[PDB]
Amino acid sequence: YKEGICLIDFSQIALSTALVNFPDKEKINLSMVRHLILNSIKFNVKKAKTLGYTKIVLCIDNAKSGYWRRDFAYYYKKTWDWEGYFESSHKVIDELKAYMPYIVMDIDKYEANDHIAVLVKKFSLEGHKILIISSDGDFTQLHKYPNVKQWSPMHKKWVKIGSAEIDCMTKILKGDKKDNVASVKVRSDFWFTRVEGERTPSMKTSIVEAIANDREQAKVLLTESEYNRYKENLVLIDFDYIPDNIASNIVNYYNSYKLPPRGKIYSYFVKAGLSKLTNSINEF
Repeated sequence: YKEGICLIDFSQIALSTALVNFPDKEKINLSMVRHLILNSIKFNVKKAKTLGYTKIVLCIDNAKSGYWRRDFAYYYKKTWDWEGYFESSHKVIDELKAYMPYIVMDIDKYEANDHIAVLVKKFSLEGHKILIISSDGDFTQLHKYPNVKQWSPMHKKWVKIGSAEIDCMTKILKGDKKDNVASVKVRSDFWFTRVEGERTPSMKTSIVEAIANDREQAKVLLTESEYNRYKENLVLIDFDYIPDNIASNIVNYYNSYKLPPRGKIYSYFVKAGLSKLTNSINEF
């Protein structure tokens, strides 16, 4: 009928796992990274498939040339062997596109959250049941779509939250410092060009919720200055405001993707000296 689909926020999961597993102040090589990635995939694909989600799509963060969102906001998104990791991870990903039986969503200037957001939308409306593997609360924006569950890999629990509308609107109005997205109360590039004497004016929860439950209320509860910022942040926070062309590109990338026959798997594992895994290919 309609195959269950698991969408894995993979860039987050891989790195997050690496940070926790790879000790600080030690070199990270292509071998360590390969083991960790493939093992992470095995442990997660097993969770997905065991639940009826059999079509696995990996979504990667790619900011080599930046972010398509910077087209609207230039300010958007402006020890440990970080270099060693990214270096080896970028090379293992290419091996995934080559041998592994997964659709790897990888487009320059496109974020994993984009592919997920678009694909979760496309296939939820096509009658499929969708499992999002991620701890990112932002995906609660998609929990509104039918047959959409989210599984936090690290803490091994489900993500259940209408209260998602409030969550979304909060970031839309108050911004998200982690991405340099600013409040509507201040100038767009506040986080990038902030002077020391400055800080952001607060946003009353009443107004946030009022607008959240009814967005037409942004026209009356916000000033013209704040309402202009609102319309900006929408493209930066709300998945619905992902430009059609971006989604169109994402979908087309998914459609045209050619999977490698599972025969390449075994030969690959051995090639990479992963013999202690060729007996678990049935789990990939």
